[PDB]
Amino acid sequence: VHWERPQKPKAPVGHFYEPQAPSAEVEMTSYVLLAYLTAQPAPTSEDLT
Amino acid sequence: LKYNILPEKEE
Amino acid sequence: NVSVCGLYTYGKPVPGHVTVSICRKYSDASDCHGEDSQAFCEKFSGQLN
Amino acid sequence: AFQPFFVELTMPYSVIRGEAFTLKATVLNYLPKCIRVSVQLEASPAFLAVPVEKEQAPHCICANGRQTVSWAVTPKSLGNVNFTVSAEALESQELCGTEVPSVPEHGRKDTVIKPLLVEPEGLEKETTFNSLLCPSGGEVSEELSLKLPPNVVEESARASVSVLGDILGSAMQNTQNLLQMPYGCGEQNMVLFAPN
Amino acid sequence: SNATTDEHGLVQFSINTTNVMGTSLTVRVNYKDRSPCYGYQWVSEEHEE
Amino acid sequence: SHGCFYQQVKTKVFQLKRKEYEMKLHTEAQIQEEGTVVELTGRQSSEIT
Ligand SMILES: *[C@@H]1O[C@H](CO)[C@@H](O[C@@H]2O[C@H](CO)[C@@H](O)[C@H](O)[C@H]2NC(C)=O)[C@H](O)[C@H]1NC(C)=O
Ligand SMILES: *[C@@H]1O[C@H](CO)[C@@H](O)[C@H](O)[C@H]1NC(C)=O
Ligand SMILES: *[C@@H]1O[C@H](CO)[C@@H](O)[C@H](O)[C@H]1NC(C)=O
Ligand SMILES: *[C@@H]1O[C@H](CO)[C@@H](O)[C@H](O)[C@H]1NC(C)=O
Repeated sequence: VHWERPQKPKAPVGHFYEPQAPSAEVEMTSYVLLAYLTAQPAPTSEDLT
Repeated sequence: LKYNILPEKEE
Repeated sequence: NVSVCGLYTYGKPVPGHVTVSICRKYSDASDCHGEDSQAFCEKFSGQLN
Repeated sequence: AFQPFFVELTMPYSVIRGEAFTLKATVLNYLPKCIRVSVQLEASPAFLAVPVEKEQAPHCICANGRQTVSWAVTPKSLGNVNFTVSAEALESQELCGTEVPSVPEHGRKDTVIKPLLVEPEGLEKETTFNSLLCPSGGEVSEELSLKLPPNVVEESARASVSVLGDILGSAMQNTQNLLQMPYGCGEQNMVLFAPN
Repeated sequence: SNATTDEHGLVQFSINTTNVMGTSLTVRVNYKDRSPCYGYQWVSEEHEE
Repeated sequence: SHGCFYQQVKTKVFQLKRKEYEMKLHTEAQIQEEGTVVELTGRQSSEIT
């Protein structure tokens, strides 16, 4: 699984090179991960899957 | 797991 | 000069048909999203004896 | 290798049990004598084939002379099916050409046995499951129930499981990759510095 | 503000003016770039603004 | 004898692109019973814009 920006950026956009919008998908999926991995006692099972 | 379908869906 | 010959089982000759497509590449087209990079192609059909 | 008179077929690697297809069997002659051929194929109960051009007798084929026939066939069984084709010569049929000796070796009939593949009919589709188990100095268990037989066909159902740990699949290349010399502005300096 | 082209392509846009010294105005039918494949150095297309 | 000649042509052979420049059309009528030909140069500046 993963997540993106909102499936395409709504306003007129793009023309290549990620202009003012680096597409930030790997970073945010990884932040999601790091959230999923976080727990005081120890994380659970499901967050691990 | 894998398998085949569509013996129906006929109109 | 151009030629073609179809080797076969035991390299024997095979009767049949052929179409060569000799081709230049990379025409004036922009080759991007509405444009074929395919440049001038000449197609030569033959009945291989 | 070679053969003075042989038979070769043509068909794809794999097919589908439901729909049919044709099987194209050519015969080839390289001996100077020009002979009528009796070509056919023995079939199993595991499918159903029918000819297109069986009623007419072939006439002859000479040196470098190749005839061809076909068979419209639908598979029944699943997996690999051997297809058998027998071709031989005939004497005393001097109607196509001048003569017809038709006296080959003890294996005068080319009796070739060829397999093919067939996949199970219907739109093939899948299902995925995953699980992370970690007995931390102990024991853990799980149970996974696999049941989706709505409007399905027998024996297309397959599954499989795979055990691993997948941190190391890409831990080689990227890890040895990016270890670089710092330079540039503070921005670029961080860019090159932080990742390491 | 949006508008549309009529049978004569005409639009009579009105703008109230209680504002700063000098004003700039533009109109388009598409966006501020030659959207299909503008960056190649080997492209041939544009749209007026 | 009556009316005038027509022809609808296809521009695929022209490659209406970056590095193929403006369009000159030279039309040459050979009037019969004189062999007499005369030309008109036309639409040289068809703005392939
Ligand atoms: C028919 O196909 C089957 C395989 O689907 C063949 O059965 C055996 O195949 C193994 C190799 O997997 C060979 O080592 C055996 O020799 C095969 N059995 C026989 C009959 O010898 C089989 O050879 C094919 N031919 C027929 C008509 O049975
Ligand atoms: C090309 O073919 C012709 C005859 O078809 C031959 O004369 C010639 O030498 C061949 N090779 C060339 C021109 O390089
Ligand atoms: C432009 O504004 C009008 C409302 O005045 C609206 O109907 C229209 O949807 C807007 N443009 C687009 C592309 O929606
Ligand atoms: C023009 O727009 C301004 C916006 O504040 C408003 O004050 C003014 O009344 C408008 N004049 C008109 C609609 O005539």
